[PDB]
Amino acid sequence: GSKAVTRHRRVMHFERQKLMAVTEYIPPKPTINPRCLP
Amino acid sequence: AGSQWRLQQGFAANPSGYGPLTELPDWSYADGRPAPPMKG
Amino acid sequence: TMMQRLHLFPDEDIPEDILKNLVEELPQPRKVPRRLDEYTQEEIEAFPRVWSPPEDYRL
Amino acid sequence: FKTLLPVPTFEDVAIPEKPKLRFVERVPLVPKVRRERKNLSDIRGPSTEATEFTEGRFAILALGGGYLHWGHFEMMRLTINRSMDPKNMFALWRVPAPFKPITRKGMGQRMGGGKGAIDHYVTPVKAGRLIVEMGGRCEFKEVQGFLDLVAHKLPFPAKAVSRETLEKMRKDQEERERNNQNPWTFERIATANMLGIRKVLSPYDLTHKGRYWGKFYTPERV
Amino acid sequence: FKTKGVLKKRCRDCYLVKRRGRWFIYCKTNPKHKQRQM
Amino acid sequence: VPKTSLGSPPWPDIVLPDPVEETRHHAEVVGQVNELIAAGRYGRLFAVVHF
Amino acid sequence: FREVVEILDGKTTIIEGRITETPQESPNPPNPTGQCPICRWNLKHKYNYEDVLLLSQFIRPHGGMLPRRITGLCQEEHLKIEECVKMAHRAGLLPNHRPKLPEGFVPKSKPRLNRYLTRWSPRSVKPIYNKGHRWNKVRMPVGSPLLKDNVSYSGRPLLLYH
Amino acid sequence: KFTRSRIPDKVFQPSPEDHEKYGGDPQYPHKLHIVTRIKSTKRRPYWEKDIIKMLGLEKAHTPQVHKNIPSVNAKLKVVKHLIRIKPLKLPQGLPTEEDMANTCLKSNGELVVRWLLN
Amino acid sequence: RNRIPGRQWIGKHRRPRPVSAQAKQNMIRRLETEAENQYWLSR
RNA sequence: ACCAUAGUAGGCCUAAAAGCAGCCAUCAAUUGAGAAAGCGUUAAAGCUCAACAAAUUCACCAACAUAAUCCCAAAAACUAAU
RNA sequence: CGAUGUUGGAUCAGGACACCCAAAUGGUGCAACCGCUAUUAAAGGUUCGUUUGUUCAACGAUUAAAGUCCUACGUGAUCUGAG
Ligand SMILES: [Mg+2]
Ligand SMILES: [Mg+2]
Ligand SMILES: [Mg+2]
Ligand SMILES: [Mg+2]
Ligand SMILES: [Mg+2]
Ligand SMILES: [Mg+2]
Ligand SMILES: [Mg+2]
Ligand SMILES: [Mg+2]
Ligand SMILES: [Mg+2]
Ligand SMILES: [Mg+2]
Ligand SMILES: [Mg+2]
Ligand SMILES: [Mg+2]
Ligand SMILES: [Mg+2]
Ligand SMILES: [Mg+2]
Ligand SMILES: [Mg+2]
Ligand SMILES: [Mg+2]
Ligand SMILES: [Mg+2]
Ligand SMILES: [Mg+2]
Ligand SMILES: [Mg+2]
Ligand SMILES: [Mg+2]
Ligand SMILES: [Zn+2]
Ligand SMILES: [Zn+2]
Repeated sequence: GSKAVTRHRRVMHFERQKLMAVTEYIPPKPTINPRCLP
Repeated sequence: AGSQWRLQQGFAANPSGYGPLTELPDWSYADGRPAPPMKG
Repeated sequence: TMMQRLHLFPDEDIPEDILKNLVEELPQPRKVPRRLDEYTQEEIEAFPRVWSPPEDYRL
Repeated sequence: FKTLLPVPTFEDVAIPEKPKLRFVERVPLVPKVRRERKNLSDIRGPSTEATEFTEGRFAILALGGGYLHWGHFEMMRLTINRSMDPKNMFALWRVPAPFKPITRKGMGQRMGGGKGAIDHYVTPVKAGRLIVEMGGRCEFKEVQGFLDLVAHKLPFPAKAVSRETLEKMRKDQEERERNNQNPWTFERIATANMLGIRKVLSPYDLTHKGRYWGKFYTPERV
Repeated sequence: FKTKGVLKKRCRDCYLVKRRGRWFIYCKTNPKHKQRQM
Repeated sequence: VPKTSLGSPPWPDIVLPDPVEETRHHAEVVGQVNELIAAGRYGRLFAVVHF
Repeated sequence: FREVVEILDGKTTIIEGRITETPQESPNPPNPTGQCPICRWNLKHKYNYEDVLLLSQFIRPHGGMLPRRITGLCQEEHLKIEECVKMAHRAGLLPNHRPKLPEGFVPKSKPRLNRYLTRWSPRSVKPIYNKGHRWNKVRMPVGSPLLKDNVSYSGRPLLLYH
Repeated sequence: KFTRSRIPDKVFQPSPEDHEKYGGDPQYPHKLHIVTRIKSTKRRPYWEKDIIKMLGLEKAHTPQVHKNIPSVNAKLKVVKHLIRIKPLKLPQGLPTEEDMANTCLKSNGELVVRWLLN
Repeated sequence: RNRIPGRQWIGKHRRPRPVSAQAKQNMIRRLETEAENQYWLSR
């Protein structure tokens, strides 16, 4: 049993890792790239 | 498999669910008289 | 047992006793890409020129 | 030929007396005789105090939690004093003197037997808390240049930010969190107890919103 | 040559080149400035 | 029209017959099968039966 | 196209520039409103190392790359096309775009190993003797990461490390 | 300490687009819930086990009909992560006493009164 | 060569087993189902 | 890439402080150059930056070795996948 | 704990490189020789004696070198019993 705050990054539970992966940020991607757009 | 397609079409997820493959009597006498009903 | 049934040859030099047994040839799983010189001139001309190089530039 | 631009002029900035950092004590004048339990709540979670500029225009922003002791204080003080301009720049502390005691046991002692002996004192710092705030009639490039070394030498990750930089990063974070595409978010799932995830999660996660894990803070996790 | 994790130019004549899969700070005026990214 | 590796899908294009022609062909096929059944030119029959 | 001609006649060197006729762009692009050449010809997220006819349009006869300020491509497509040209050259495409060395073609070496979708240089990668276990595995990179945005008709992501 | 989870009332405030997305009537709420237990109660708290027991969902993948009252809605909210809930649909109306033996429940969420006529 | 200290899924240093796309899709499906449930449990 | 001239060694202490151990002022000439932002001399001298005149792709941070019997399924960037 | 025989040595050594030599190089406050560091490379070697049971330790003579470790700080169904 480790403490709540540790130095070794405290590897998370598998369910928490899945939750983090699902809740990862998704930037809005436009249909057409505006750089070379008119 | 193919459960989502059956669910969209309205059939049961399993072909054994309330389909004609199970509700109908699976056999009958050669004379045409009805067979005894199934326990299931 | 199934490895003993396998025959591997570095090149297209197969003994006749093995050649006489072949039935069919399986298709290649990967399509070999063409080289630039292997493309026909009609296809090269059909493919459009995307950009126009300036005349003043030197290659 | 290049176009000239007006140089920002600092006329409303007055340098106070003793612009250099004040000397700090490893042990306070009144030592704590009673040993205290090492609470980790003073590090876990975002910082509540010293989160905004008071009089300066630049600061050392900590992106994680940690402990700052007399060695770190001396390093920061000496570096800032030797790399600052006393005539045009001034600095100020944002963290207090080391007060939380740390107990240690000598090598060869088996587990138990009571609490150890107070070895040194440390100051807890949370993520988002300023450490040193500087001001003056100077630009942002040189202060960032000579404060990045201090930020790197700090235990927790840190940056040499300004008012404009802090505003820019906070606005970018808000914009990202409001234009995030996936309908599922950590805060929403934690609040709604979706999938029964409260069993795996912690009560502090409802406030941390998945941005804080232990003492580590990830600003890119919305 | 000095093997380092971070390479920085010690003068204006040092140039950074990617060779053999690594980064190299090469200096001709001061040969002591030869740095190799590990 | 430019022709690249990813310009076209990597599968041959499929063209389906017109619905009217398909219905007529199906009618012809079912009529032929019905004529075969009536003439009794089938020797042996197998059946998949649920029981 | 400009060519430099040098003439030697009795301790006299004459250096001259000669301008030749050059091909022009096709009259009808599918998207004339696009500023970028590829982005206006609708070849974005379409080309690859296999498409040699597009990669050969703007490259030096010795296999060198062409400046973006002269080509006109956007930065991302310029980098992607540079990667594709490097991959094709390493794989063995563009056989006629190599320098002509009369002295070096006689001493033949070991036969060129067939390769494709090569990311790094052949002479700069050390073999992986450890290869890693299941959880920590040193995967072998294949293809350029700049081509991960190409259209996938099957829909499966392109494995860039295997 | 891991205890019961309070669910704020903001979660159960439907958006205008939710009705169109889920095929619900914005004006009149449905009358009966069809609940089906998807996940197991193992590795789940004992209070959730007791709720699933008192809701009559012991057998998984077997639909059960319940009222649309807040008294049962509270328990459904408590164990909402283990069940699928659908609105009961009656295209042919409530079955009478003469059609009790000829009824059926289609998987789409509707109750057919006349099933397998001859 | 590469050993996992302690037990495989207990100690401070655990197996670095990552999350898969199948797991992500399953979690998304479960979240959608629960969102529909909590919508139906609103009125 | 492109070049670097003028009051002037600005005024004080110091054997010397000439942009450069230090302190105070920080003006003014040529369209165009700071009593000088880095090297260098005991002090100089001398070598670079920014200022004009010549063009003008983009250019802020981010890369990090290792143990012992023998590495460890093989492999695969596109035929349609809620 | 219904036994995993416990230090040093004798014999045999296996392996790692965080290399002592032997090999190829870079920088040096590298003019040359002696030197100081930095990289790669482990197919091969890494002495003989006095005192101490000694591992260590100090000393004598050399060598191109008398390297650091793991191996139940290797090896007692191979040995030695000084502690
Ligand atoms: Mg615990
Ligand atoms: Mg740090
Ligand atoms: Mg183990
Ligand atoms: Mg473990
Ligand atoms: Mg003037
Ligand atoms: Mg200049
Ligand atoms: Mg090393
Ligand atoms: Mg024992
Ligand atoms: Mg025993
Ligand atoms: Mg025994
Ligand atoms: Mg040996
Ligand atoms: Mg080595
Ligand atoms: Mg040597
Ligand atoms: Mg050896
Ligand atoms: Mg030991
Ligand atoms: Mg032993
Ligand atoms: Mg022994
Ligand atoms: Mg014996
Ligand atoms: Mg033995
Ligand atoms: Mg004895
Ligand atoms: Zn240099
Ligand atoms: Zn473009």
